[PDB]
Formats: sequence, C-alpha cells, structure tokens
Amino acid sequence: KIPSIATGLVGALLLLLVVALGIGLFIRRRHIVRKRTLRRLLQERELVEPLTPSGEKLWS
Amino acid sequence: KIPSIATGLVGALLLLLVVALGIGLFIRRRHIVRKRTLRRLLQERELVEPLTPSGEKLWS
Repeated sequence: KIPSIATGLVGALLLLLVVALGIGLFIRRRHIVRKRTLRRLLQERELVEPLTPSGEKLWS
Repeated sequence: KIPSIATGLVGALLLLLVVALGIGLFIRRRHIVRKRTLRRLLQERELVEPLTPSGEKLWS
C-alpha cells in the first residue's frame, strides 16, 4: 500500500527537523543574550598570551 | 508484511544515533584539546568583573 523507503525518511527527517529547529533556535537565542567577552577572549586567550620579561635583566 | 510504525522509528532512531554519535564524539574530543581558560574566564567574565575606584577621591 505504501513504500517502506518513505516511511523511514519521514520519521528521521521530521524528527531531525523538530530537534534541529528546537535545539537550533534554543542555542541561537543564547548568542544574543550572551556577552562578546568570551569571543574577545576566545581568540585572545587561544594563542595570544602575553610573554614579556618583568624582572630578568634588572632582577636576579 | 511489515508495520509502518517500526519503519519510521528505525530511520529516525538510526539517523539520530549516527548523527549524535559522530557529532557527539566530534565535540567531546575537542574538550580535551581545548584550554580551561575559557571556563576560568567563562564564569569569571560572566558576572565577576572588577569594579573599584582607581582615581575618584584622590583624582578630580
């Protein structure tokens, strides 16, 4: 009566669409309520750390 | 010959399992290669910002 190929796609595509829409909209809404200090520090603390002598030549 | 209720579950459950396993193991492996400076700063820059007078009473 009905194809077994569409019965599986509808289940996964519909389940994936609902989960992606909910979880996607749930996390996408947190980016607007979050601060940009973790991004300004995300790339800053990643490989941009300060490394200078504060007391090696003038201090023993 | 076969139930249309299981044909959908197998598609979504199998697709969700493969996507969750791959994406899950893909992100879970990044936590071990990532630094804890974004977590030490995640809760530090969240609501733990410094606010003290550096020049208000002794400076005009």
